[PDB]
Amino acid sequence: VPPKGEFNMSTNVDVPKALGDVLEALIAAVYLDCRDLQRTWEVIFNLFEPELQEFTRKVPINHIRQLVEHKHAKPVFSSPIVEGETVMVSCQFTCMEKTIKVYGFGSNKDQAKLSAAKHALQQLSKCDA
Amino acid sequence: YTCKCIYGLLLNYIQSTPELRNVLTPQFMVGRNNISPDFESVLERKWQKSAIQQFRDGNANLMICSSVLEEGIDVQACNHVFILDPVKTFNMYVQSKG
Amino acid sequence: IITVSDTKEMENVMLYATKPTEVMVSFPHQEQVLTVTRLISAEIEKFYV
Amino acid sequence: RARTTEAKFVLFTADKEREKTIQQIYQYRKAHNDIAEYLKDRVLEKTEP
Amino acid sequence: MEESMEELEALRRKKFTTYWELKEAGSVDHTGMRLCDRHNYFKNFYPTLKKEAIEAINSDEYESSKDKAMDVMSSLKITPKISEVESSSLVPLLSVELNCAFDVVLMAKETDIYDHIIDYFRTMLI
RNA sequence: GAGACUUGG
RNA sequence: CCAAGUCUCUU
Repeated sequence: VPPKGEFNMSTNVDVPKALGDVLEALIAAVYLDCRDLQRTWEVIFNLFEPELQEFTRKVPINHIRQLVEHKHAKPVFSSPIVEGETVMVSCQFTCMEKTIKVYGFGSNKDQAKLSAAKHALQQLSKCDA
Repeated sequence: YTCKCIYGLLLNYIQSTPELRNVLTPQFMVGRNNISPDFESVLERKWQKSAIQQFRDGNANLMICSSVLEEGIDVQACNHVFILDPVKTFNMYVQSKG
Repeated sequence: IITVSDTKEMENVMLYATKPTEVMVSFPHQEQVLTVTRLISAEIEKFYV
Repeated sequence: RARTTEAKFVLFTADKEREKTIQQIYQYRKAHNDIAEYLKDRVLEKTEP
Repeated sequence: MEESMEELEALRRKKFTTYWELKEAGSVDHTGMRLCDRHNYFKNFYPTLKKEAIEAINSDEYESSKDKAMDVMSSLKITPKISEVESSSLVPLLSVELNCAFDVVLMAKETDIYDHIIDYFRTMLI
């Protein structure tokens, strides 16, 4: 459980690209070994079944878009600020008539903004669920 | 790092004696892999002027270098030269004397 | 460029120039807008087209 | 322009820009001090480009 | 209702300070002393606890160097975090963080690390 | 980062 | 195997 504090801060859990690239590489290798797009599809679906099932009942649109399109969020985004190599962005949004502010950080402007929007979405869901 | 070490030592001594207090202005500069200029650990500093330009401008009068200024770097004619560490190379001896 | 540097010169200068105490009032920001703004909008876009 | 004694200087800023404009203001202070020192400590015999 | 400049800037730097602290688990320049003088932190530390720790370190009632180590830690009202570090050594190579406002971190092999901190504090308390 | 170059050890 | 400096070039 995250500790208690004053500023609702968040950052981006960096996702290495090597994982996705290697998964694609294994798919390509499976295809080349079998030379059967039918078998390739079999394995791909065996891999993807949970996410295919989940996404159908809910399509994740870009996180910033999700926050913007939400009916009762009404987000507001502050200007970026640079201190050394940290870039900051604060989001101001409303929930259940109480206005809540959350703060995000990233290596650059875009990442900090995305992390702020993501944190706002997490808090919004926690209030929704 | 001997430059910076001895430079700090001279700063202490200069602010240790009455007769040398307001006559000597130590300044040190080294080559590449530029050692930090400060003793504060605050990531940025407010002073901007460079040491070589200071000595050229007379702001600093006491220079602590290591075989950097011996070649090339133009400097006004200097009254005294102190080779703290023993002489090793003929060419460097000639240039330091010059 | 040339300028005053002496502390006596400094204090002589502050006789005429002053350092004004400077504060920073802020205000809550709201984005909710009224319908009449939408109406005026629609009218102006109709006029533009 | 707030040249009078005990003059008061007030900044109106929306909350969501509060941090950014604080940053900008203190950047201005830093720049001002830098100009002041660069003029003070600087010495030149030629005093002409 | 008046809103001064300085406090907001203090908070501006405070926010980034907190972010650094969280992401890097301390190790920020949290201590206020100058780096060169910061070394004296542990004796600017409370004198009552100082003399208590002197008594504890000069005591010999402890069955084990372990016992004495964390008894000194309690006397000093600190809770060091001890964690192991991957090493080629057959003996586990341990690491300890004192978790205090001054980021002080050490390693040593299990056998000597307790003696290592014991000596570290025999030195530091001075 | 990679190093490279000169000098010396 | 050690220093210094240099240079191209990384932060």
